[PDB]
Amino acid sequence: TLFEVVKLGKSAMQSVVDDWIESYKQDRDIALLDLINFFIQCSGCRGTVRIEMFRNMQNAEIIRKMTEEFDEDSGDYPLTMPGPQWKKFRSNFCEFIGVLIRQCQYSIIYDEYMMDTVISLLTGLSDSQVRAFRHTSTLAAMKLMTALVNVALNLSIHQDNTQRQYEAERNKMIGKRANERLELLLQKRKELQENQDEIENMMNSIFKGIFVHRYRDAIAEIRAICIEEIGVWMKMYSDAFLNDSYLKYVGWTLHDRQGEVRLKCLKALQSLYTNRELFPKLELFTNRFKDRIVSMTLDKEYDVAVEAIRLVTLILHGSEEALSNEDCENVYHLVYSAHRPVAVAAGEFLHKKLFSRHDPQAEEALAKRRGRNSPNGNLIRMLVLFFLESELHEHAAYLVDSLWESSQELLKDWECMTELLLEEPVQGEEAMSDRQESALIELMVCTIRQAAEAHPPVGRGTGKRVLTAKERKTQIDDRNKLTEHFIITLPMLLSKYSADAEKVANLLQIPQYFDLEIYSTGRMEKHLDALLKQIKFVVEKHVESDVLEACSKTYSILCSEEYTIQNRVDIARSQLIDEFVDRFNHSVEDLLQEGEEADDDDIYNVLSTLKRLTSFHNAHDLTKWDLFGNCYRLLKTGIEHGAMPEQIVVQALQCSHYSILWQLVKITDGSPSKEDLLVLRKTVKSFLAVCQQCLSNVNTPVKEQAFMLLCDLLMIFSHQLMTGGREGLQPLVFNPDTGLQSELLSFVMDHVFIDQDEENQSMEGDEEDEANKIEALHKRRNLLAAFSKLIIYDIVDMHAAADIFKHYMKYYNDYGDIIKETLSKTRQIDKIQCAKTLILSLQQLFNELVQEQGPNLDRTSAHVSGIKELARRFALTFGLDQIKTREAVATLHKDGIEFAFKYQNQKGQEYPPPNLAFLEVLSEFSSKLLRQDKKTVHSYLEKFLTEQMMERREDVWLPLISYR
Amino acid sequence: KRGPLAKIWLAAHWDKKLTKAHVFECNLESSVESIISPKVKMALRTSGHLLLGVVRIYHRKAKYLLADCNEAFIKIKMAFRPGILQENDFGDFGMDDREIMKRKLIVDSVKELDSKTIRAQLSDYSDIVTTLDLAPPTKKLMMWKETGGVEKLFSLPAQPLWNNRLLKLFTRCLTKRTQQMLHGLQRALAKTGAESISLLELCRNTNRKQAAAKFYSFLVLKKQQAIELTQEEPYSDIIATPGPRFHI
Repeated sequence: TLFEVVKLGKSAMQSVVDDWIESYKQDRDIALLDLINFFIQCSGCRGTVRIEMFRNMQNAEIIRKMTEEFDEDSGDYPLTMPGPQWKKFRSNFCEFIGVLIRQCQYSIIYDEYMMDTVISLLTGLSDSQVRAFRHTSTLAAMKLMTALVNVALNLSIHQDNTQRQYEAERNKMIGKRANERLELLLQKRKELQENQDEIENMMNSIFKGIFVHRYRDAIAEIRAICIEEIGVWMKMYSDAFLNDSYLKYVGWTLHDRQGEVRLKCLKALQSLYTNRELFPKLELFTNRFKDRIVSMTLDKEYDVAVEAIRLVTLILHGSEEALSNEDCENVYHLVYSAHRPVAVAAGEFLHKKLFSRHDPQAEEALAKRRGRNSPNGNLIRMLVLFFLESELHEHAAYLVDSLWESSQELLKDWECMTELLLEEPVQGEEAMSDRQESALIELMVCTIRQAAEAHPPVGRGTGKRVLTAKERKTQIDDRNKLTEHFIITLPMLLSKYSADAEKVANLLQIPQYFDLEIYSTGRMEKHLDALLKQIKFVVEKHVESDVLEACSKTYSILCSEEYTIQNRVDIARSQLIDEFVDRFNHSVEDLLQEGEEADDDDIYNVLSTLKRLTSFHNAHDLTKWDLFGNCYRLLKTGIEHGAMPEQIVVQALQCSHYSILWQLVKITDGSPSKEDLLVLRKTVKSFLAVCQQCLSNVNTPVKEQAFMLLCDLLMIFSHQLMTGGREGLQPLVFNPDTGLQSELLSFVMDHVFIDQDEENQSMEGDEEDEANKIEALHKRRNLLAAFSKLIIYDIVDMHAAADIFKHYMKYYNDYGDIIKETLSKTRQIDKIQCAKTLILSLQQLFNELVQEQGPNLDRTSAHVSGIKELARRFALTFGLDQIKTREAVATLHKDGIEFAFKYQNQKGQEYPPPNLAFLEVLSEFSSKLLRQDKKTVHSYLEKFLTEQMMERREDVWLPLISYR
Repeated sequence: KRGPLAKIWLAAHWDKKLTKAHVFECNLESSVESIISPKVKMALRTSGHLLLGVVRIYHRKAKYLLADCNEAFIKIKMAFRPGILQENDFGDFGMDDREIMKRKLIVDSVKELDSKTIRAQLSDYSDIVTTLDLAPPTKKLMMWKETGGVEKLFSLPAQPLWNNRLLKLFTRCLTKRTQQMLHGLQRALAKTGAESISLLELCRNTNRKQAAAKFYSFLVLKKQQAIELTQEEPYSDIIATPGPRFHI
């Protein structure tokens, strides 16, 4: 029971190896029988070899008999059964072969007895048609010959030692005992020579009998295992295996059609590089198969791509010859891979390759920094140039993430490119180009944001991140050093780049990652205030919405009341908003009157000031300066006149909404009054009238903004306002208007559910520019999402959302996610009414079909097929999933039956029902999901039918037949 | 180790692990003495050790209270009025200690591919090749992708809400040899019956050692008051006659 002893938890593998050695010394036949029985029961054959049947009759008929006597209960074999107990079985099996053959290498392995039978049986079973026998025999003989390779290595070392001692004696001819030692060494050398010849004989026998047959085998895993292990051997025994005689098989196997075999080929090739260099035949094969290696860089499997990139890195360690510049740019594009390990491997290769200004990839004192503020400048320089040439990305986020861990020491040396950006270093280089300036600033944005937060961006995200102590302490002192460095650098950074809008927008994302109590410890609030005045100059010099958003977000980050500086920053915030209030009042009180003219200058001043006010009012409570009077006067004169720019109205509407929501903030504070409550409700009602007028206004972005503002107003006054333990907010609650609901539905249908260019309510996007179709599609998805969010929270009538549910196939790619989620949520809110509106959606589509085609309805057309497919996916959306499972199905069936006989035919004939093809739609909802309620639904169905309708069975009433 | 009396065990026996925290307030002395007064199975020496513990801790409270009074003394007294070869051995002579010494089994009709498939693999291998999964070039592609999804988009406002407080408002809407000699004399008397036993007669045919043993035997029998021995002149044979405890 050596199979069971090795399998079922062997305490010491060398112990049973020595037991087999002792039994072999006792009697060769019984130990050979035990080893053969072990191998056969390792093959999955439950037959047991006996003494006479092993001794007398040959191995091929043994193989035939055990094929007949396999005695299976399943097709599985011990190399593929689930895991644990069998995994450690396989490991024990391999270790038993290795230790058993390697331990006998001194005296037992030259008896010329066991290996003949073992080789014959294993070769025959590797030529056997049974996959189990082939796999098990290949593994057994494969570990056998691996052990024989180790024995050959030991014999070669012994030959080297005895040759050295023979030459050492041949130096010294003095001594008769020395001559006797020389003759003993010669006899030992001859014994080792004949032992080596025998080992070579069994080596060649096993090789030409097994490996040549089984690397052409139809099983991928046998070839993969063979190639991986042959690379292991050629890594460890390069004396005889490092030649083309074994590399021809590797070259032939590199073109395998299976990913795992090629993975093992790349592992073998890396084993030729790891960890020793250099060999000429290795570089010859590298230059021979550079094209195949770069082919595997773009393989389907991510693992094969990673191994190919690592082999390329190994070649760069060893050769620097075979790789071409186009291959280099291919890997530079692989830096932008979606899969993070591939990108990180490519970035590590890039760091190894293109960074040799003063680092020779060698020892220090000239490699990291030469004690000056200059050596690392050129590394920064081809970072900038690489970002310039990499036109596959406007941002170096993926590039920096790939180059993060490989260049950790280089990416924290922010002071170096800081002097190479602002203060004109002593290197005598050219002027820092504006495109290069923006590229370097984008690189800094990426590097410091990855310095603060360590999570990779979206697509590279994992969510299974754990922070070690080293990680968190590196994060903290990294935060400290960036804080103290950049509170110094940002003042003259802004002073150099005040007028550059995009550079300011990029630079003001870092202060989200600044520990503000360090200012209290560092006493650098004065530099904070200098940067506040500098960004005040930017704000008063820039009118861009994006930079105002960035500034407002930066202020909100530094408006952290948990830090002492909140008063000091609130000084500057109040000062700047007070300036903007004064400027807004001065400009508005002259713009609202007609006068002369109003010209473009006053329009520009009003628009810029209101942009700034709206932007800084989004993130900050500024209702102490009640400018809703000016904004509402501007909105009402926009209503009355209508001849003035769009953006001013957009800014006024958004600023008024911001004021309203900031007032809404300070009523849930536990102190609600009533006079200001009614005042706020009246202002909200006026804002609702203005928003309805703007929705009726001809301008379509104004229509969308009015729609989303109305969405915000309705969710503010939604039914879930009463959830959070509120009592006095009940007067504030305002119900939707049915005409307003119809206007909203009409707007949504005219401006959302469009997938063609015929409507012309969606901007073109044909040219692959910043004005692509994707922006319009995502904006329409956002508007539909806001509308559905109003729908699902008991605010607006969801019979209007039935018309949204009906568009699930015409807009599957565009809005199928939104329609499916809305249907699921409305099912979770009220499944009965959800099913009623679902069958209403089907009725609406069917009535559109009635309008388009008439009462014949074209029952075999694509429209009916699409409606029936929609019915199928709706029926599988139901079932036993929520409460009132079949009651909703019964209600849907009753509604469908009512609709199928809703209209009666005037001519030809009275009993044929119009809208009969809806029974085909309902037949998908009947199917076989239910069984007991089918009788009740049929009883409801037969109320509208007659016996004359029962008896007729033709093409017109085929929907009725299919439903019944 | 464990117990309300464990601290007293430490005080009695270890006394080093005690700290000021236990000394000040851990137990009331008057409480623990009345705890220990009526206890059953109390061995004498363990009671002595518990007395050690209580005496030690009581005196330690007295020392610490004395201390407390001392820093009280310091705090009450304050007030504020604005108004070469020197030392060695003679050589190393003092220091010179010296050193000393149908079938369902798997049957494969073909097990090896022909050379035609091998040559086709060598000539063409473009059927198992892809190109790349390019990352999106622009930042707006990220802020649409990570907002891409109805599980997120239905739980976030259409407009970005830069204040988390506004996000709270949004989510608010989410739901024995002496006897031998005696008997030997009993038969020795009955042979003659002359009530006079001769010492020399018994040792007529014996050596010195057994004669001395017999003499000491007569001595010890006289000691047990069982027999009366008479001898008058300084040197004669001893006459033994039955005494009170002769046992006949």
